Amino acid sequence: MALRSVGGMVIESPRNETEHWLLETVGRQAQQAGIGMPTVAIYDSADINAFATGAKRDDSLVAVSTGLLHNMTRDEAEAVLAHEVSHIANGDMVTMTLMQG
Amino acid sequence: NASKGMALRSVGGMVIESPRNETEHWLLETVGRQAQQAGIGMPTVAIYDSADINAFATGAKDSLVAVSTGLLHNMTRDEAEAVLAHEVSHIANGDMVTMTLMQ
Ligand SMILES: [Cl-]
Ligand code: NA
Ligand code: NA
Repeated sequence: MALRSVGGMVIESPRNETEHWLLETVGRQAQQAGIGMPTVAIYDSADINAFATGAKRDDSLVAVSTGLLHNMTRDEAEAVLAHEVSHIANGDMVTMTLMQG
Repeated sequence: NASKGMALRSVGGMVIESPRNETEHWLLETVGRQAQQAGIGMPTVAIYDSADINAFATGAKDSLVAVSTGLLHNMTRDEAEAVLAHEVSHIANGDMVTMTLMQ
C-alpha cells in the first residue's frame, strides 16, 4: 500500500545510470545496516522527498521523488538515503523533505 | 507556589533559553555539540506540541531546530540524537529540512 497510494513505480532492474546508482546505493546501505534489499521506487513530485519503511505492515521500501533525483547531487542524496535506511532497519517509516537555500 | 523551582513541562512553541526540565537540557547540549562539530553557530531550539513525530530545521539565514513532543515521547535519546545530527547537517549546508516518522 505504501507504494500504490503514491503511484510509485518500482525499479525491477537498472536500465539507466540513475537507476543503477539508486539500486547500488540502497543495496550497499541495506547490506551495511544488516537488512534485506528493500524494493526501490521512484514517484512523481516536484518536492525533494524520500520516504522509506521497514514497518512490519509494509514490504520493505525506499521511494524517492523525481524532484529529489533532479535537484540533489549523488553525494547529497546518498546521505539522505543512508539516514532513511537506518530507520528501515529500526522497523519504522520515515519521510523527509528538503528545500535548498 | 509549590511548583516554583521544580522541573516543569516544556511550553510548546517557546524558544528554549534556560532549560525547564532534563530533556530540555539534553536537547540544548546535543544540538550544541552537533552544531560545534558541523562548524556552525548554535541554532535556536524549540519544542512544539504535536502527537506526530517530527523535527524540522532551517539554516536559510541564525538557524532554528524545532522538535515535536510526539518525537520526544516516542524516540530514545540515541534515536533522537541521530535525527538531530542529520538535520544539523542540512542546516550546515544552508538548507531546510523536515522529517516525520510513523513508528
Ligand atoms: Cl518531554
Ligand atoms: Na515527475
Ligand atoms: Na499532528
